[PDB]
Amino acid sequence: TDEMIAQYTSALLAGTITSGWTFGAGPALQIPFPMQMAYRFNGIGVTQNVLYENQKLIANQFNSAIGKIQDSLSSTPSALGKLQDVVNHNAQALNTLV
Amino acid sequence: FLHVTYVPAQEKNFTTAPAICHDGKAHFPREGVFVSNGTHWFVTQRNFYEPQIITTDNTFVSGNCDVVIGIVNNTVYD
Ligand SMILES: *[C@@H]1O[C@H](CO)[C@@H](O)[C@H](O)[C@H]1NC(C)=O
Ligand SMILES: *[C@@H]1O[C@H](CO)[C@@H](O)[C@H](O)[C@H]1NC(C)=O
Ligand SMILES: *[C@@H]1O[C@H](CO)[C@@H](O)[C@H](O)[C@H]1NC(C)=O
Repeated sequence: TDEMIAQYTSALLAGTITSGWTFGAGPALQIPFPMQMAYRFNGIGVTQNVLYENQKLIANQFNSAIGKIQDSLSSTPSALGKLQDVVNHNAQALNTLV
Repeated sequence: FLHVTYVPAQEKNFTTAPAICHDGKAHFPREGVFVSNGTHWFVTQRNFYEPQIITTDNTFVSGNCDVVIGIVNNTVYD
């Protein structure tokens, strides 16, 4: 059901926020989120001091981008068109059959 | 396909800090993270627990102490 898929999504989000990538490769290992993003900067070749010195700015940028995502989806419903396309196609087929 | 993989086990919790404040300078681990067993601070690799004394070889300074959030006071050995 939609609620069960929502619970899977919530579990994935909680694991990513609280444990980083540890929960995917084994037991979930607790870690502060700034240290997780420090590892993630270290992966892309940027030292963790860049995150720690610019923590507030990065948090503000992430919050602004996340807030803008909802407006971006709302302004253009065509972003979901692919999903809608699927539904439309199925309906069309059945209608043709009838 | 027989996939041989490494799975962590026997987890233990520790107190961690982003950086160590020594003589007016922040210190970040070159590889690994800073952990505490209750009274002493060590540096360990992320995926396995082998604590080591925080020295200048495994740390780089790169900054000052006031800007970093969560910094803690400890000695960095030379
Ligand atoms: C680790 O977990 C235990 C649970 O028994 C808790 O008492 C302790 O405060 C936690 N943190 C540390 C640093 O031991
Ligand atoms: C932490 O480790 C040190 C070893 O450097 C030891 O002397 C100390 O007793 C340990 N503390 C605890 C609470 O286990
Ligand atoms: C310990 O850290 C605090 C940060 O709140 C700092 O004000 C203080 O100077 C540090 N200790 C020493 C001996 O410098």
